[PDB]
Amino acid sequence: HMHKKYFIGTSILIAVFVVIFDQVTKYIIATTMKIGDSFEVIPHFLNITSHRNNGAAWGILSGKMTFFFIITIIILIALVYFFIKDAQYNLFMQVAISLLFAGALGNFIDRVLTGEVVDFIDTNIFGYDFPIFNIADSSLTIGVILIIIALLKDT
Amino acid sequence: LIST
Ligand SMILES: CCCCCCCC/C=C\CCCCCCCC(=O)OC[C@H](O)CO
Ligand SMILES: [Zn+2]
Repeated sequence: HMHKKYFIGTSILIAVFVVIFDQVTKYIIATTMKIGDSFEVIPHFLNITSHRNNGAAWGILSGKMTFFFIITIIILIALVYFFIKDAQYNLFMQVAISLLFAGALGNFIDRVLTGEVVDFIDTNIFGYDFPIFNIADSSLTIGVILIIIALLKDT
Repeated sequence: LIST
């Protein structure tokens, strides 16, 4: 029963726990497997398929890591500013912003260090040809679902 | 933000 202006204690350790598990899982796949290897988790529906993502879906681009770099930082700053200005007394949105912040930072570390992103989650639950993603992608998607539910107020 |  705590009603605070900014739930900084809950928001940060949510971001802490997400980044830790994203970076750890990414690192476990990098050191136990080779690119292209795959082992099953839940048969016929979830595999751990080692992949690396460097934006090759967009085709030829002069420098995209720099553009991803500028994009991620601009959005990371806006999330903090969103957190302060319009997320007051609203734990639900502050959690969502944290999920958005943590999911962006987790991938941000991958690109800054290696110039790539470790992708290992390979499922057929969302149909096939759905790309291999990771925890940082999952936190972002969940954070978008929550704000879409938060955007579905006044309607 | 996302991997790609
Ligand atoms: C394998 C991919 C799926 C796993 C990766 C998902 C990434 C983490 C997402 C959500 C963390 C859980 C949501 C954080 C829990 C909310 C805790 C909270 O808001 O506080 C509760 C409070 O007691 C209420 O009043
Ligand atoms: Zn109360």
